[PDB]
Amino acid sequence: HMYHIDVFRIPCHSPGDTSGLEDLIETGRVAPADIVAVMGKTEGNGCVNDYTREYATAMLAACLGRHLQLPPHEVEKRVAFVMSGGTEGVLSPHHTVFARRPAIDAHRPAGKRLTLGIAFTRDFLPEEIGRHAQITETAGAVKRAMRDAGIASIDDLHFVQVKCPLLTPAKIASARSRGCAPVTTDTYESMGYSRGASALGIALATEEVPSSMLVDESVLNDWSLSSSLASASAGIELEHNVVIAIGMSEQATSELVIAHGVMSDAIDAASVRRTIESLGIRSDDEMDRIVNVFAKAEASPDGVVRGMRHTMLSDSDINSTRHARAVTGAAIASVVGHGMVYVSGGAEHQGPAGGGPFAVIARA
Amino acid sequence: HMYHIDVFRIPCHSPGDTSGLEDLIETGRVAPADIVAVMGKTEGNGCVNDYTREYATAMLAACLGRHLQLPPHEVEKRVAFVMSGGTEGVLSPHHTVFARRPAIDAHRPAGKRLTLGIAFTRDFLPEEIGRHAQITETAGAVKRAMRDAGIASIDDLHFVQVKCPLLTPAKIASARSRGCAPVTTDTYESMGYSRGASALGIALATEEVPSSMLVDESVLNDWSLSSSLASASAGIELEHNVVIAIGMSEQATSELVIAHGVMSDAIDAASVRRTIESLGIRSDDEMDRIVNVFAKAEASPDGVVRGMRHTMLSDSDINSTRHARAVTGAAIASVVGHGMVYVSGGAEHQGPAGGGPFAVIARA
Amino acid sequence: HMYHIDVFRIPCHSPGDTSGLEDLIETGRVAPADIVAVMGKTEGNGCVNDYTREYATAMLAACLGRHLQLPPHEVEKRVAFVMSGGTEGVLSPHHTVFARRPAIDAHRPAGKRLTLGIAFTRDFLPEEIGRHAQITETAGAVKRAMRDAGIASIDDLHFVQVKCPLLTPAKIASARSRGCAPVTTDTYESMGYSRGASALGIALATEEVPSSMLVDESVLNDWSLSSSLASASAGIELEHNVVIAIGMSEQATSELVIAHGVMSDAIDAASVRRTIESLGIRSDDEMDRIVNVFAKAEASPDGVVRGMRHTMLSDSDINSTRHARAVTGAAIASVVGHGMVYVSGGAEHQGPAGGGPFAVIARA
Amino acid sequence: HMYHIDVFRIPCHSPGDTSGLEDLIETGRVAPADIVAVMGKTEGNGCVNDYTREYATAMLAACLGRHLQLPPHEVEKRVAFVMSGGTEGVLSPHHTVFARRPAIDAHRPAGKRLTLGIAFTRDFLPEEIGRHAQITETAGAVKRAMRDAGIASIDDLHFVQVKCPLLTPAKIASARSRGCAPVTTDTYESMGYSRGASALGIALATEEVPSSMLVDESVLNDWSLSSSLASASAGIELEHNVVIAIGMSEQATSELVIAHGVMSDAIDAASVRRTIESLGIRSDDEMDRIVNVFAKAEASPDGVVRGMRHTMLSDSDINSTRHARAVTGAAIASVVGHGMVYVSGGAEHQGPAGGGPFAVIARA
Ligand SMILES: [Mg+2]
Ligand SMILES: [Mg+2]
Ligand SMILES: [Mg+2]
Ligand SMILES: [Mg+2]
Repeated sequence: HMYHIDVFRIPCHSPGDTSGLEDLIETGRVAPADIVAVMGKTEGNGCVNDYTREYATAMLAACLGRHLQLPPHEVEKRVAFVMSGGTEGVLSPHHTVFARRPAIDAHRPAGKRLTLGIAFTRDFLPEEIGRHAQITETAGAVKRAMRDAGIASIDDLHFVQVKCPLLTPAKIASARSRGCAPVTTDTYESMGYSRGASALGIALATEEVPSSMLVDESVLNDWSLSSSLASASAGIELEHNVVIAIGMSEQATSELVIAHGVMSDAIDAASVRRTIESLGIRSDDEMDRIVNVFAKAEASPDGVVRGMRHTMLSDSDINSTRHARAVTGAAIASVVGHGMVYVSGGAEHQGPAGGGPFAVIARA
Repeated sequence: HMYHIDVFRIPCHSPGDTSGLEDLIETGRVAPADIVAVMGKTEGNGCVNDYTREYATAMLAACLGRHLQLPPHEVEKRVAFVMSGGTEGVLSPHHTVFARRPAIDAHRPAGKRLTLGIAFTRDFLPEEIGRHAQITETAGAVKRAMRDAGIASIDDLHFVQVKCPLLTPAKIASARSRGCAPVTTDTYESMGYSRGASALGIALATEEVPSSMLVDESVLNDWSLSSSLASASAGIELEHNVVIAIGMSEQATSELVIAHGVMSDAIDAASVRRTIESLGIRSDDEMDRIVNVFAKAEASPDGVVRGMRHTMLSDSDINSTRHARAVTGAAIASVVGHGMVYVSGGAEHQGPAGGGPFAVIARA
Repeated sequence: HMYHIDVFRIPCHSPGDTSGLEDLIETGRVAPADIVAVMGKTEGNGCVNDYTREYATAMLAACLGRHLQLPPHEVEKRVAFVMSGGTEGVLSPHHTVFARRPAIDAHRPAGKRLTLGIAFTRDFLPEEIGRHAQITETAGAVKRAMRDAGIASIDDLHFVQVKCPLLTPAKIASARSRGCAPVTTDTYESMGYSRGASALGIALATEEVPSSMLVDESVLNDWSLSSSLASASAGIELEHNVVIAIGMSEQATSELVIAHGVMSDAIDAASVRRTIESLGIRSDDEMDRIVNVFAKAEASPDGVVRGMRHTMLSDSDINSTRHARAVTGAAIASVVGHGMVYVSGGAEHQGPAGGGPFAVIARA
Repeated sequence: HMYHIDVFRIPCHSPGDTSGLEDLIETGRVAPADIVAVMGKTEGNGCVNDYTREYATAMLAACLGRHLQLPPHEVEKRVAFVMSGGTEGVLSPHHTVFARRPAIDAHRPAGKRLTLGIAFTRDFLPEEIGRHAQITETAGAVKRAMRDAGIASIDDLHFVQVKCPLLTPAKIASARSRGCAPVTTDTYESMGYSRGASALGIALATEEVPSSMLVDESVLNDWSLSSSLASASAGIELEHNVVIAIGMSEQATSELVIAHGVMSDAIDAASVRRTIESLGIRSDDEMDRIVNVFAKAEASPDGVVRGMRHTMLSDSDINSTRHARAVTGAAIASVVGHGMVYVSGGAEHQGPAGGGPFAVIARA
């Protein structure tokens, strides 16, 4: 488990656009067989009926499938695809492509460097979403991803991305047909339950929350339970959980590092600046050292931001995660200089209530 | 309890428009002091952040307050205001004004005529919404309204309209502060719980459902529990339930009658036609005998309509009640010839699952 | 130009679902090489940022590309793909697959039978959308499609479907870079201009409107100019026009016929019934003879439906075409018994203002 | 023209909430008769069908009408009501109340202080919206407001707020009935034309743009024409323009000052910080000296922000002004510490294209 990790941020002109990926392959900057993960922001609504996520995955998988002579559905078992919908405000649609090669023999860099690992859970029954089985299967996968990454301790883990399912009327009906009530009958609400249970699974694996407290009733109820490393995104496009663990290793030769922090609320640009500063990026001209920023955002569940009422949870036209992405995307863009950053909404049990974890990948 | 009921359908050019009501008063067609209820369709989204409902009520109450020399808030205790938001598709914003006078001392033939009565519940605590207290307080109010209407038996009851509250983040927080979790933390979902509990309250009062089955867990879970007379509408503009009971009486002298039926699903125009036909209205040129139609509509919770998948419960841009109003508004309009009809979304425990009750008021 | 046409309506569980098409191929009901057109309803918003249309096309093209050993982009030059987004209310997502074979030698059926032909225009410059070039290139394509169909006269033409482009900010900027103002700077409005110019192109080819009147200024301004056969759908997924001409021929051996009519407004179910009746379908049990219904719907541009104000053109949350599809989908569903029908919004110069053309394909 | 201006920022729990205003009156902090303007942020969609703006005005006017013994409609001729809808992201609904008294007869130091003046135009015909008449009538009103404010020169003018009308289907039909086509047939687009023409009117009055260039065709086409002081907001609730001119005067005794600047784009928090700094506010604990911030925001019409594509003008679910308010609200909140600030969307001819003017009122 000694690797060289490459990370590329590539613009997308639309959800099905693979021209940027093709360019990386054609110019020899990446080998198709080395790609281990793709984290995307796609311009659908990021909620239940967002098929831009599935479409992006389909086109990426087809693209790599051609180069590898594999069917797309096989590529999806090989590569961790995490498509986060919703690019509101200044958020600019893009992919972050992660490639993994054996570590360079020429030993060795001056400190720890970027490493990455992936894992998958089994498919979940509808009645398991938002509940114990999702928590525990996720925890297992997180540990597997950490091992796959060669991450020696929790101190060297900086970001855990999870893609998770949601409920549809068909799945709700299937659940009821077996005499099992699902966690909710509202499809939008189901996304929060899925994200939350997945995030608690991360907290379990990382020992940030003791196992004793992770009863079904705690999901979306107990705000004090969280992982400071967790980034969960729900979608209609899958029935299982996909896990990407990102961290640092002595054995890695990557020309990249990662640092993480937590935004105390949706407008906490100060925390983002502090983390960027910690990576030695201390002027606006040094911002180009950042490969990407990955952040969680949410509508504060108490209905207020720094003492002032917000409307994000009472707005029946625009769902709360859409508002939250718009806000945090803008806050982060005001720091780094543009909106081509990964911002994902719904931060249930991810960082503080009303806040969320974030990570920054930068040139070493 | 011997009345003459007048019913007027008046167009609104916007939510605050009282010009039509003023015209009825100025031309002597109605006396302000005789008005007992107003049922409106207002052109907000009909969901959580729809303030067109409150605005319409405020302007109507101010209008009548001037004529009666009362403060608006006093008028609201005197008159049952039920503002149902959401006028999608061909739905045309309007008010239906109900006026009550002592029965007229003159000959009328054999045959029952339109009667109406109103009632109010106490304010509900946030934690009571969607639960036992809402069910039982509603049941009490329904019986009071029936008595107020002079409705002798359940057979002579044709429509029970209820306006009910919903949850906001502030109310959810208040509930939690007393150690009582609310029925849901999703503000949109709370509207369904409120409507559903209120409708079961109606079912209790009318003996359509036995009291034994009305446990909290049955709300939104047990589809087989319903009232065939119930029409419930949730709103941000009130903390209590408002009840209007509409029916028929031998002692009433109204030049109007009412009949009711049930739509088996959102496109069951056939049932609406059958009820209209039962009132002696057969041809298209006899449709002008209808004063108004009042109908409940909903997205079929099994996710299908007559065997075909629908998207109304998986659409994160347009909420299910907006879709349902559009559909049933169109179905009804295709029969009666226009969209100036009362169609209200979310028919939890109101008629069949996926369907809803409706009533027709017509010239005698 | 003597054909046998097969038409299949197949449900979709999501935009990328090709399982139904595969089933038709696997059971020998259709040969991949015989498929000439697919008309789909996909569950995106049907407006500017609907990528469900492109996704559906991509997956269908990939599916057929495998069977034909062709790249998907080649399949799109061979098969006319028309994906109409927006499945509001009871509208059920589906594809209608059209296959064409040489006429059966066993001559010959008792009257004219279903025939079909296709054509494509060149790509349009952004500044050509909504204008003369789009009108005239469309007219050319319509005549080519009619010839391809073996349609002898205009009397035997029953439906002309066109898929057309729209404007994005990038296209608007490109136009301005050449010193040419586009027809509009509003991306949503551009869809109506594209549909309208395309529809007038149809009217030109069919001689329903004289060429003298088709100046640029008439597009979206002169309501009296229209085609009673035209069905136009705009989308982000293409830069050219795709044309499908559907009609009747003596030379065709298809076990199918087509009839067309016009809805005078969005709730004119009566006209739909009349056309269905003309095909010998005269009871509810005979409705299963209908393969599909294809209809245009729109928000009445005068702001009223049968004398009553509507809100479809003043609603900033839900665009007018979404409302219109919900309404007409419901009206038609109330007749045929379900919502798995092709209903497309925005009927500029298509039938009467506020109305639209429709066609019914039924078993002979 | 020698005044003392008081400015109060008061939270609103809903659009009709006047409890905060009542509190200011009851505690003697403001006299009802001294109120000259109210600028509000209301939680409707801020677009065409937002009646929260009218509702807020109605309730404020009714509140003050009671204290002044005037009918509400008379209060609206006395007080400049500017209600800007749309409070997306962290934007917190509130009113800013402006009161004017004769200059206080006491010592104050050297240095200009806050002054304010108001004006109204005549009602506009639908066909005048977005055109010459709106431009020139606005210019007249701006000069009148400046005079009313006692603003000696353009150098002492810091903010010009204008409320302006929009088009509805009824108004479009009325225009066409007189043979005058309106500037657009899209109701949403009409808001931009109204704002733009109004802003150019401000530019005319302030000599930032020469009269020669202000032809009808320049509206929304020529991005190089703008006012750096203009803040225009369109609404359904009025048919005329309302003007508030805010500036500085030697003759004013207000315990307040104002400064203005321009955001180069929607995420230009740096410019906001610079202006705040110029008022002697440097640290986070000095931010409480700011009474309010008033800012214009818009979706960059070239479709990019700092070189990266944005989706705000291609999003058919969420209109561009909603996105823009969310973004700039967040950017500003990240500086001042909360979202209870006036942010208004659609900055056509207001500051740079993609940017907008802003002003800050702070304690002297
Ligand atoms: Mg959180
Ligand atoms: Mg029901
Ligand atoms: Mg038409
Ligand atoms: Mg600007």
